[PDB]
Amino acid sequence: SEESQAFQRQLTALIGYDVTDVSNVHDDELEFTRRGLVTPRMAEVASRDPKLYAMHPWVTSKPLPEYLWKKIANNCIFIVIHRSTTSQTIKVSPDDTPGAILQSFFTKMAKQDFVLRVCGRDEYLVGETPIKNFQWVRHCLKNGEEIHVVLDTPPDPALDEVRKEEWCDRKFRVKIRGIDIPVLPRNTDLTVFVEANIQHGQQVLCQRRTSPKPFTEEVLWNVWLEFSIKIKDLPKGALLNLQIYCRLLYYVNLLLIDHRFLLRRGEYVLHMWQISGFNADKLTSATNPDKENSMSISILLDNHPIARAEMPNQLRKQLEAIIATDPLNPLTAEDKELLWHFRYESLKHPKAYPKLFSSVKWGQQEIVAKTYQLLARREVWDQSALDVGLTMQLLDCNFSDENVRAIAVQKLESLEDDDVLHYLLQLVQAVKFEPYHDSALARFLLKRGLRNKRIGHFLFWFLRSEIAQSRHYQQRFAVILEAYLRGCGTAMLHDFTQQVQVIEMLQKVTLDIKSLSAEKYDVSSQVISQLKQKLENLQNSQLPESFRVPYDPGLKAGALAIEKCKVMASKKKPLWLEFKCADPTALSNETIGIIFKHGDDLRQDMLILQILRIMESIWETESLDLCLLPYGCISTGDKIGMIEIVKDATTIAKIQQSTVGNTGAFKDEVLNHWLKEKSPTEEKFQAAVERFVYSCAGYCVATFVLGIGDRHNDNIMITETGNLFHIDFGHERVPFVLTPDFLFVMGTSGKKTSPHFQKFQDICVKAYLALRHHTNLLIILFSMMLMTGMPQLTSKEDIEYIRDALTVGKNEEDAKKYFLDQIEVCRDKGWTVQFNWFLHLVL
Ligand SMILES: COc1cc(-c2ccc3nc(NC(C)=O)sc3c2)cnc1OC
Repeated sequence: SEESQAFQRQLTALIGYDVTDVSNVHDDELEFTRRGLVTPRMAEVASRDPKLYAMHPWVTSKPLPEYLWKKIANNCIFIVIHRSTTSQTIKVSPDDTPGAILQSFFTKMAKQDFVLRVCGRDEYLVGETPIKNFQWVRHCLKNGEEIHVVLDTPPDPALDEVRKEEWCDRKFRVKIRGIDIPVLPRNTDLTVFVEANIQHGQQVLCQRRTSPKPFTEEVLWNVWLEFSIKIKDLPKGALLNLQIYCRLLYYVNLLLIDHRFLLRRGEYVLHMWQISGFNADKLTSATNPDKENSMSISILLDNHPIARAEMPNQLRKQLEAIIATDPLNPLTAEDKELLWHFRYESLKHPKAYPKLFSSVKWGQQEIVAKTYQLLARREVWDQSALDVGLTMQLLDCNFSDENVRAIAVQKLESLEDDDVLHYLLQLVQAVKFEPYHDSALARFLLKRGLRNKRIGHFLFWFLRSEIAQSRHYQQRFAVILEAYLRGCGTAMLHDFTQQVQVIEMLQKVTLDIKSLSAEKYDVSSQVISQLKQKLENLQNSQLPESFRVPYDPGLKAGALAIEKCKVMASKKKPLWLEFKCADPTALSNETIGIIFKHGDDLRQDMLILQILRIMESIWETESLDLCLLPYGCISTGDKIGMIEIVKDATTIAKIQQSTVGNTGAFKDEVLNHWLKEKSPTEEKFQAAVERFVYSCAGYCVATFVLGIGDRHNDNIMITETGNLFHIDFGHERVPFVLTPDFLFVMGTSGKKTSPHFQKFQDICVKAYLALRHHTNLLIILFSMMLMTGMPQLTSKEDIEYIRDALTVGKNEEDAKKYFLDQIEVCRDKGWTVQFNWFLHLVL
């Protein structure tokens, strides 16, 4: 039970979906999975160290990079320590442990055990880890900032308390009985039929259609569709995909083999998703909840159980070629038979695996069988160094096999949380391609999140984002999330509860404002009054005292700085909100500034940011830094989220709007002066020029590779201190934005050259060829990003942009060249397509 039922309500309300509901299910897979996961939760709950769990020390084994060693010119590092306006700086060796450092502190002073928190944050410096390898530290040094730690006592683990828990040879066939809707779309008498497909990870195996019939609110074939595949020859996670044409109006899927390895049997009335008007919402096993409006379709099943010599020379080359080839390059039948026949060779190359395991006739009993024995002798794969790109490839929509996928997930287990985080989003998305609810991957995220509060935090938001936005996959995710919450332990279950109230409260307001200035560019006086009055309404009796900032979970936001809050001047109407730092131990009066937007799909924005981070970290692997600024952004509901405000930055646009703010002339020298005026010391200035030349370079390359490079002035921003950065990626061409205003700071003005520009093209090209060394990773993350992040897309041409862009199948000369040209286009045009934004106002 009873006090165990409030807890359940608490969950659901934390989740945004009632997983005890059963009305949109035609079997128990979810309930079963909810049970399946108790053990792996308990298992990970039990084996987590209380004191390290409660402090979630954020840390990396990666070597410290060259450019940050450069920043320590004394093999020694200063650490200001504090106890209550009593402090001292300490010189400390890059290899020192915290406890160690405690030794030499106790030593210094007085002439039991406390811990080193970061002033202002919920961030601790604990564990047998050398300080060089704590993230916060590395970050401080990047930014030429000091390090301010306060001494306090560890947090009682009691607060992490988890609640007590108390838990044949026949050909295949299917009766298409008929279909129904209530109300008809376009209305004039068109024609309609049912296509039933037998799928295995978008491999289609067999396919049948019905004779067509007049599209009416009821259509009744009562036919057997006898497929050529044998009951036995079916493989696990084979989907019965059923689709409706006239062309494609609806689709819906049924797993032909249930979670219990049971051939599926009986009557089914399925409610079908309509088309928007390929992608992962197509693959789902979920039925459309909205019974009242959806097209449906009745069907029937009753058909029980089921559960090396020397290779030639020139073929080895044919093979090696195939193998050593981008993920999107598709395999000729001749290819596929080659991979298969020389499967034992093919097994010595980890880069093969994707290609190889998609050269499998998964519609044959005897072959899969072999494939499994093929997985048996895993020596080379087990042993191989983790290749995330490789690993990832094997969790996309192209692989349904439970045990192909599982070896990928094996590989991930060897990730440290550091990296778990880089890929966390993509991996969560990748659940969409799991045939079953309960999957290895799902189990792994569950683990990794319960292990480490950082990961858990981000896991929560990621799953909540999706659950709240997608009907196709909310059910499955919600089962996973509940699982997490159950193990995360009340500390957090409060924290999230806190966090969820606020963003619910705030979105409330956010939308009520779009009401009041419809489009009208301007924002009426009245508007700001009301924003102010409501946030006052909110704070005074309803808002929490404070709460973690979801994009940056170490930050406890306090009260609102109402004065500084406002509605942005959008066609949308986002919120510029600012909060006080609830930590009194914090060094600043600076606020936490967060934007709330409705009307953009932030999941795209999120995805991109996360790739940007991935890139920054690739560049870390060549001791390169490009000063990207991937501010925090988090989806929270339907077309709505939050976003980090980056302090002290304006809009390339506005820097024009200032002097002129014309309907739209454009000037070149203006940029540089802006900096001067924001550079109290010329030398600092040159730093802006420094920071800029990188950030510019950084964004130049990345943005191109994603082909989100032709953007407007308004959607690029720069910090007072030189850090340029794009924003807002839900929103003749030009490959990327390299205006002459930029180049005047690089020491050039329309077709010459200069000290910093040589450097710019130098960095650019380093940065470029460096990403090409991780081509497959990007392709695969992009490819997925598109399949899970977007509307509809072409499973060729959309994706195939990026291979042309990374200049696949090229040596590093051809390419560096390729890129250099892509600069010289931006000088042919200068202002041209920039100008062009305005103009189309009427075209
Ligand atoms: C208009 O909403 C968006 C805003 C931003 C965005 C991101 C960071 C940011 N930082 C800013 N700083 C200042 C001082 O104005 S202003 C600002 C705006 C990024 N994406 C969006 O769309 C999803």
